[PDB]
Amino acid sequence: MGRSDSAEVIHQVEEALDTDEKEMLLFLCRDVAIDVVPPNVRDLLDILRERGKLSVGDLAELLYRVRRFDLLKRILKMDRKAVETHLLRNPHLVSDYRVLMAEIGEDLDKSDVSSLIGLMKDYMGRGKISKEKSFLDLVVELEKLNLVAPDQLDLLEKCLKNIHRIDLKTKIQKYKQLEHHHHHH
Amino acid sequence: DFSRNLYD
Repeated sequence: MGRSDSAEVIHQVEEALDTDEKEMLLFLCRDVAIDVVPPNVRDLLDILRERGKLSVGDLAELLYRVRRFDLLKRILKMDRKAVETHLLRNPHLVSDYRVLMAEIGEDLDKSDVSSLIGLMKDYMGRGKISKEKSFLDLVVELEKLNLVAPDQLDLLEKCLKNIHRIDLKTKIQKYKQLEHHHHHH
Repeated sequence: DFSRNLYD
């Protein structure tokens, strides 16, 4: 309803994103939407628009995580370098917790993911885990085991540190220090 | 940004 040409912009980005990238959108907006959206992910953005929570800046952030600087130029005419300085302020439409996990996974390469699994075996004890699963999948995997919680990570920093990824560890610290969001019912 | 986001 409300027609608006904003629907067209939303539709176009869905087609451009790969099935792998499309998963990230659900993950990032997972907190915002309890998967209330029908099976089609196209409707995911549609329901967000209705809530009025869909900001263009958010779309820029969403496209950036999936490493789609190319689409930024075509859809929002946003410079790739502009995103780097813009995100410097580290603004988040939704809790940084969900974005933090997606962003970190993006930084890690395929080899890094495999190495991370071995570290997880010691704590996980060899649970339902495989190299096939992506970094994003690993994040939700830990949720079942309740080894990682929004207000308590600890384990995440240790494993990443082993991979000699100080930058990732630093980003996590920002999140922990960003717990004073003063958000409550 | 925010100035390069308004693009919609």
